[PDB]
Amino acid sequence: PTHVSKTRKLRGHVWRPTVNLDRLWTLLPNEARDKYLGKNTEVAPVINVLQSGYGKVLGKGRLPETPVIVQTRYVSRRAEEKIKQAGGVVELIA
Amino acid sequence: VAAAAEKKSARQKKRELIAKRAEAYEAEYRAAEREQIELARKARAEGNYFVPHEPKLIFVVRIRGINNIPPKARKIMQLLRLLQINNGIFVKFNKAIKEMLQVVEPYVTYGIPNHKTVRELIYKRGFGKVNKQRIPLSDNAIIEAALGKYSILSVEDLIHEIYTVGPNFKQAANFLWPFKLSSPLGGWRERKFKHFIEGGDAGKRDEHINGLVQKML
Amino acid sequence: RSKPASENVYLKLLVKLYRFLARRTDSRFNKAILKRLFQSKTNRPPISISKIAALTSRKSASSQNKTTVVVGTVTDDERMLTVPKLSIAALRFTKSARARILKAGGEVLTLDQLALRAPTGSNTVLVRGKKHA
Amino acid sequence: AHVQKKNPLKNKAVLSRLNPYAKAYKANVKINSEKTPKAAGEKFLSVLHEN
Amino acid sequence: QQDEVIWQVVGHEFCSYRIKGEAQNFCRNEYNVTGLCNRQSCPLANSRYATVREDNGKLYLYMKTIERAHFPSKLWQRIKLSKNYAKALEQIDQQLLYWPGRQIHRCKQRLTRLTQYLLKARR
Amino acid sequence: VNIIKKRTKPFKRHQSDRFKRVGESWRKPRGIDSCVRRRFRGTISMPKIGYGNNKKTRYCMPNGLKAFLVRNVSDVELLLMHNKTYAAEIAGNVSARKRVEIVEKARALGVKVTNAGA
RNA sequence: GUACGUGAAAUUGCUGAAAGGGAAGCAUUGGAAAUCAG
RNA sequence: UUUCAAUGGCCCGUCUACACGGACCAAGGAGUCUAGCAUCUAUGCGAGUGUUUGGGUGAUGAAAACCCAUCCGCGAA
RNA sequence: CUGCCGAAGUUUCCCUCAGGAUAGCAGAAACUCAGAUCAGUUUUAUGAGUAUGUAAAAUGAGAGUUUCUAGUGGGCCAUUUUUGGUAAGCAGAACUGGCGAUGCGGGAUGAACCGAACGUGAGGUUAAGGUGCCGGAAUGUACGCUC
RNA sequence: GAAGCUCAGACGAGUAGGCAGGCGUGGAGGUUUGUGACGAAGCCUUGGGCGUGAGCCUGGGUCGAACAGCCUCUAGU
Repeated sequence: PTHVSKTRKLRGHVWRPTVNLDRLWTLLPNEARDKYLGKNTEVAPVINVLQSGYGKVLGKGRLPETPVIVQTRYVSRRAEEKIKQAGGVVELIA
Repeated sequence: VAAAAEKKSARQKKRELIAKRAEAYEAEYRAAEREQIELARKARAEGNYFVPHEPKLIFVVRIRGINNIPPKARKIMQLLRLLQINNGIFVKFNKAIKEMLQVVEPYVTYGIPNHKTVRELIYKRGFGKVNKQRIPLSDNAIIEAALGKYSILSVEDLIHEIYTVGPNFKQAANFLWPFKLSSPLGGWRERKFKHFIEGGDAGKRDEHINGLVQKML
Repeated sequence: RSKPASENVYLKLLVKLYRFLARRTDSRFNKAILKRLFQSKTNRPPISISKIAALTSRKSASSQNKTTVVVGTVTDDERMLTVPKLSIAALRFTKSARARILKAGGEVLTLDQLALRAPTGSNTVLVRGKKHA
Repeated sequence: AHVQKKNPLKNKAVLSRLNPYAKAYKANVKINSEKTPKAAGEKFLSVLHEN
Repeated sequence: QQDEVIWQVVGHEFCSYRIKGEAQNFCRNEYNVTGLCNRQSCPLANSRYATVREDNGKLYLYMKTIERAHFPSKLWQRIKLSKNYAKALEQIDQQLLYWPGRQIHRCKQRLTRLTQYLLKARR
Repeated sequence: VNIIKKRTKPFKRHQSDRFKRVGESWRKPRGIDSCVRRRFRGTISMPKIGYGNNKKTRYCMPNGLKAFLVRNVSDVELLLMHNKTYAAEIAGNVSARKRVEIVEKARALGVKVTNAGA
């Protein structure tokens, strides 16, 4: 818009995306979280970070104590132990 | 009938209180003037010399404009609240004030007023600084609101607090706005910007400042 | 400042309501909101459900039923999966945050609702969003 | 309030408002009389009429 | 939605019954009495009010109700006065005694000017 | 309350009389050395906010009535509640038939018409 | 009226009015003459 | 409105007293569009965000509107 | 078109260059304490040899900030110091104000002299300078000098 | 006409520059049952009125077909 401009007032005056453990439980479908988080079930949920375009699973954050299997290409050196006491397992994608 | 009744009675009793106060102050002025006369007469008779009294109150009037003034002097003007020609302010005459005044000696005139000029000023040209506003003193309630903490309840109490230099002299300035005086009737002297002793009009002038105010006022 | 720079009529109603509350009561809470409702968008940072939950259940708690008040946006934090029962008043809640409060928790309020509830702002915590951005 | 500023010195009604004392102020008072005690020290006359 | 948001939309800037000039604005709306645009007298923005307007030798009145205000056909009802200027005045103040009185001083004054028409029209 | 005008003469543009290309309408002198810009003694005056008239008597005809432009019968019909404040002004491009219709309506409302003699 | 719708200014002529002894133009205040207005 | 009297009034613009431009009038006539970047304000959404490269639909007006597809960009380290 | 706010000429250094800087000023947004929190100011005490500083009484004012961002970075005039100086001026620095952006009264007239810092008016009173006439205002009063 | 009403006080030069509110022009969307051959726009005018101003309304004459107010958009303003 020229009418608001200053000229109309001067007239005359001259590859590896990263995911941390505070976010794995957000990658599930919400019904999977509803029916699998916190329930003492024999079978544990499985998370494939690669299906969300994530290469390496870093370990920042706390975890719920529900066991969960995480499938990943690469993993940070603490991210695996935190899921040990979380009761779930980590196994490595080829 | 009630509510307003007790307010009127308290209003009434306050009216006699300032009446009683005013009587006390007037007796104080007359007694002070009398002993001045008697101690002068007695000393002059028996022979020994009486001496004047170092004054603590003087009235100051700025007589030069706002152009061509050194930065040292205009700074003093700001600290004195003399920011305009033909203004006027009171200052507690002491060593700090006296030594301050000679800096602006050619730019102000100062001297010791007596009770009449104080009373005339407040009544006629007395404007009170209420809430950072130049509010005239048309009522005693105006002064009560701003000086009730210091037990000053009327114009006459303010006049005594000023003229006799009470402890609340400092606690009365920011209640009172500078006296914006008119140009003096009859004029100044022929050469206004010489020292008063030299036939001019600037500087300390004592018993001949009362005259000036009557004109300026 | 003396008026908000937005043209939102609903925001101007809040300003109209809280001008009255500030100038007809002595509550400094109402004055605080009025000063913060005049603020620009980047001076009103968001707040998170995680932050509010931490700020309520903090140290000696002392939150109880005190309704949390913030003048801004209350965004969600997916990093938390356990959301406590909360009572929150704000200009606007993101869709995810509103659902997470309602489905498992307490209530969401707008600022006009808060005035009808606690016009003096009694028993409220007046949080503010992180200005570091 | 106070549309116009009135001088107590000229408007007598405004004095009655400001001073509940101008009713009886009694400016002039006989404090002399027939009996004036002229008193100027004798040596004060000597030093005055000196040189 | 509500009456303030309606006022904030139509009242301030755009209405078909509003007339701006050099620095003044009037409300032509047939249901306003003072004829000028404000929140207290806005026809579109506010709830039930009362007005009167001329027709071929008589005056007649507009009102609203709150329950029926969603149905514009009978949102307004019309009552007719064609007997006398004075009797119109007593009628008008009567039908607004049980109603807020902030409008009568404008309403009752409007009448006599409309009736003054008929006299001047006759002359 | 009498209507008061601080100034009656208009502010003519500098040298608007020595040239036919420089117009009567006021223009602010921009030149740094303009004796009119520096407001020398004897030079023409410049519009200032100090000449603004009283808000109570501003926009009022010499008889204390404000002008309202009227183009059809509807406009004057809207003036019935201000017959004491606003005087109607028939627009220039209103036909002869409408002018007599408006003016007769305005007479019925008792509202002042400034140019009824047309 | 084909030098063709409207026909501005610069510019020229005629009539009327007024002023003018080495300029004028402009501004403020009024008088006079003309002309309006409520 | 004209004119008279008294009083005052150096020709304007530009540069740095000048000087340089100006015979008069009319029309035209000079900070524009676009890309990047930055601040600020406003609006929408919010750990997300952005569908107009593309597909569907719109025939009664169709270069619009509306719907769908997030490969991807920026952000989340 | 009107209104409002409104500097700078020298700083802060930096530079190859013109410049920027950087301030300062003017601002624009956020946030402390109702304070000894300040000051182109004075005073008192205090050491050292009226001034000096520090600390504190007077005095006026609400006093701080961190952040980004326009324009300016000249010169002239006079005062005070001031070494080289000569028929005589002249040169050298440092400082101060005024001027640039400033109209008005006065000095016959004038970039700086004397007063005075400006919205539209009415009335009153003055500054500087004047009161024979031009010219508003005493061909005033008093005492002398001068042909 | 809360973007409103009301009371009080102080203040008013201004270059570069900073900020705010307005006047005017061509075209677009919306609205005013808007104006008009019983004379639109334009043009003239010792006619009148309004605004501090940019400018605006109107009387009379000439003229002969289109034009404007308001809220927004826009720019070869």
